[PDB]
Amino acid sequence: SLALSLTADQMVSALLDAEPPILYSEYDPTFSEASMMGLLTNLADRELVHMINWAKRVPGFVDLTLHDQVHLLECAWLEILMIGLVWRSMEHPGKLLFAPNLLLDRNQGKCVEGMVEIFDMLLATSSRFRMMNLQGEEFVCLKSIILLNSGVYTEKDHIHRVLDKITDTLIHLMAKAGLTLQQQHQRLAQLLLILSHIRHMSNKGMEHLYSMKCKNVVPLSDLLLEMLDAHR
Amino acid sequence: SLALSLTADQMVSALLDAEPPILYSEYDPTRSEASMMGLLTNLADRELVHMINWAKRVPGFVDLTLHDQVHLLECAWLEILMIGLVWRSMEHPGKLLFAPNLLLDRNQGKCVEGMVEIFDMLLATSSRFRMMNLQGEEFVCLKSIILLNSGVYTEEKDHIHRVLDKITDTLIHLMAKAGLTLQQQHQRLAQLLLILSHIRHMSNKGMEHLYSMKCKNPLSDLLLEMLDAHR
Amino acid sequence: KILHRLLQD
Amino acid sequence: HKILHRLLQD
Ligand SMILES: Oc1ccc(/C(=N\c2ccccc2Cl)c2ccc(O)cc2O)cc1
Ligand SMILES: Oc1ccc(/C(=N\c2ccccc2Cl)c2ccc(O)cc2O)cc1
Repeated sequence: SLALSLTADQMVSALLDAEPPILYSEYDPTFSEASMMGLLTNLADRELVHMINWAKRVPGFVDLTLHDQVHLLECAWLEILMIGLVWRSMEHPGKLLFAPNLLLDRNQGKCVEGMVEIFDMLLATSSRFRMMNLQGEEFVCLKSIILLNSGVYTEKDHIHRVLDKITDTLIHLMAKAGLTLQQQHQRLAQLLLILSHIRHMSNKGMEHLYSMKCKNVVPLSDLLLEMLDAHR
Repeated sequence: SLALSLTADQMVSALLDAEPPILYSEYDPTRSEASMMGLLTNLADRELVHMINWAKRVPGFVDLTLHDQVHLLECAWLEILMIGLVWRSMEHPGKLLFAPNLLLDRNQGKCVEGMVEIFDMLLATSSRFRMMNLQGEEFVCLKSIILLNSGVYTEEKDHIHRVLDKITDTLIHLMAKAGLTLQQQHQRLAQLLLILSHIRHMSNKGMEHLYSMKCKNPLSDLLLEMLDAHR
Repeated sequence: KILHRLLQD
Repeated sequence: HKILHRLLQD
């Protein structure tokens, strides 16, 4: 497994190059409950295709069986979409940048039931990222950690060995940025604790999506349905 | 502001002394779905009272307002119960020690709908703790982290972050004392905190299940208030 | 609220 | 099988 052989710099470099593109939403401005969830479902369905190919580039992910890869993506897919959201929305306080042509605030989420709560949580996460001055190299580490950790409790040593490698990478980045030893394990702790909130927001998102599937208040795509039926 | 002044050893001491008792169930060897969930609900209801008084002893918690204290518990109560479960179940492989007189395996959870999934996840968490050889000192640290972290995103909020960083230093201090290398300290710290993501996941799934059998029939008046604090 | 009460007793 | 299997192989 070449993933374990990578240096911290080689780890960061591989993850930065693997980054999915920032996709755009469908155009012609004008927001109803149907139109909003329509755009987001469309947007997510397209991001999933890049995510899957991004996951293949995450060091160590290819070493897993096909079944394991499926399961890890099925568990983490909404988390990964969400941490992407709060990251690119970072320098837009009070706003969520779903797409460069789709910037939403808390007021917009209210036109959909139970959407305001998840919005406020996402905004809070983004504000947390902004407060910590999260770096891109840290972000791509967190995202990959989410991919490998979120489903690993449902071979196994390999994922743990890769998880430790990314930890070393995060510490290396911080030590390079001049952080003291104490500042390194505090910041590491602060970062990983966010993943608990991201997990929570995902779970809340899943409920909402399963809700609108049992209401037809937007038609989900066939790939998005399969991802959702994995959390039934 | 005494929480920020505690040394790492004084931190661990305070947390250990604050530990709630291990309560017994009303398990009285009959041979059902109703009975099992009734026992667990009754147990959880009694554990909550100890959890509330335990939360008071967690350094820094008292400094928060009443509304903040309420919200932090309303968020994390099932997480805390669950990490307590997997911890006392640690050296009972394949079993869940809800109480000293209530030890269950995966076969029992099947007599309740959707209960199997949560059971296996709890079993896996306990197996993970066992593999890591988790210490009591590390456990009481994680538990208090859960309390302060699980609802901090819903001049004050900086205090929680200051205390959270304090517990982090404590964890590292524990590991450095155990002879772990600086690389091993970082890695283990990460491994521990990553568990909390799964504990959060198990909690959320648990809430769904409890919210299900609620409007399907009997939860206690305290456990209802804790449940209406979510969805 | 029961929780608010027990948090004071 | 599922779509995810195909996208992970293609
Ligand atoms: O059908 C869907 C699926 C996902 C979302 C969504 N998130 C949610 C998912 C469920 C409930 C609420 C939200 Cl905000 C989301 C989409 C794209 C993206 O880059 C980031 C995202 O967070 C939207 C529609
Ligand atoms: O009404 C309830 C509340 C909680 C549980 C339970 N956990 C669950 C909560 C929801 C679903 C499934 C489970 Cl196993 C639990 C109870 C006590 C304890 O020390 C640890 C626990 O994990 C049980 C009944």
